[PDB]
Amino acid sequence: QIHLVQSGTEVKKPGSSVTVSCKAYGVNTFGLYAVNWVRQAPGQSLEYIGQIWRWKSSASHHFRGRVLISAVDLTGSSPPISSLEIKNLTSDDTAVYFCTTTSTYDKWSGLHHDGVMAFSSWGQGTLISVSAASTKGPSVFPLAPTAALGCLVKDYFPEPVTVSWNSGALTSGVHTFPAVLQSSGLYSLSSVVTVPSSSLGTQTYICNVNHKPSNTKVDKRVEP
Amino acid sequence: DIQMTQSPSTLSASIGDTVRISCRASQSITGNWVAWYQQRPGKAPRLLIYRGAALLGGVPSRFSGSAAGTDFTLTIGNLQAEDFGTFYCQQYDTYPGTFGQGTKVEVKRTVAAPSVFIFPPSDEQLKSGTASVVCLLNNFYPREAKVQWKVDNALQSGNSQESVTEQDSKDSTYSLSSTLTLSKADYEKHKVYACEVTHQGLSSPVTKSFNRGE
Ligand SMILES: *[C@@H]1O[C@H](CO)[C@@H](O)[C@H](O)[C@H]1NC(C)=O
Repeated sequence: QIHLVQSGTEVKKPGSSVTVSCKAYGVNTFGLYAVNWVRQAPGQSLEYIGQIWRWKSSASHHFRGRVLISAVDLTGSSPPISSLEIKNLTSDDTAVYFCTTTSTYDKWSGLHHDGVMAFSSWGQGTLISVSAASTKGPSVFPLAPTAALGCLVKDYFPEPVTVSWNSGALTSGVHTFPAVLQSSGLYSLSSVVTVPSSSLGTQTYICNVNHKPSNTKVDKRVEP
Repeated sequence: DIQMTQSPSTLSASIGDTVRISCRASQSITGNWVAWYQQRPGKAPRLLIYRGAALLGGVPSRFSGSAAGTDFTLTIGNLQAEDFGTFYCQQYDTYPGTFGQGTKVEVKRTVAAPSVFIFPPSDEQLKSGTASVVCLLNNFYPREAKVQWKVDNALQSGNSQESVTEQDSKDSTYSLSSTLTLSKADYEKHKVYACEVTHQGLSSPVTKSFNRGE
């Protein structure tokens, strides 16, 4: 059974270069499987980058001269590995990069047509986020008041932050929104809850915010 | 390169429905070198069908592929809970392979108007030198919504951002946030802040507002 295991998330400065890795568990030898790399920018569709097929590598027009793709057979300690190097990173390189594998053993299969192919196994993906921002813990602000109330978790880097309410005891009616990227290049998100207006002076509501990359943890009481 | 233009951009369906998603290639593809994938939010795509009509091992047979002229279509019979998400078509006829823009398949539901709320900047934020005004639209369907910001009656452009949740697994509604940001300076200058929302569930555009300092 093929599991493709990619290297972890990276945060990279513009102009820098990065190498992402792919360990192909279940793959015998890249002599029998082609590797195709593909990327997906946020809220975007998918775009082909390049390939290594029969030990021969190559890259699409849009990426030629800027990308090196390699592959090596290994055993024991490690399965076979492919990697993708990208030079001169810019903001429009920020995306999820997927490594992908397709067996080439059977000429008649129909997964492949002279080097151009469908992709039968996918890795989890690795996020490469390209940014000059430095790590920074959030400020947390109350959103005070069926009523609604919440928390604004502002100006942090990088992702993610996690939010629970009342140490996890309040989960019904809670909406925690996807983070947005502001013009400042820092993230912000909010978390809200709807509650009956009656309990507002009787019940206590606190949002528990956790930003692990900055080792920041705050507990904010939200009062009318 | 071959262009694949996919149709429609979104469709709403129920469990048990039959659904059709289509893709027109900018050139003929004699060999039927086309593939379909599914992607669920947060996850890697999965190959479902290749060569136009062939089912990959392990894929339910309620999925099928078809072709006519330059059009290729995926059909989903007896629509199932795990099927909801985004679908992509891909040609691998000619180098380089290319993908359609994608089709979002979401859950059908009766119309539900948003509950609308507006939050002024907190005193703690104002103290730290910034001001964020937040408008919340809670549990509505369908997803299409417009919210406009007005201050001192003036339409606000370029200083706001929106965020939308995924379709809720239990009531199939959406929730949305809109955040208006401005300097502490301008916030303190003007009097009335308003969120104006338009939605199918609303017989008329609803405005929630406040006067600074109430
Ligand atoms: C990027 O590569 C280009 C050619 O693609 C080269 O001219 C330039 O020196 C590189 N930039 C950096 C910062 O290495």
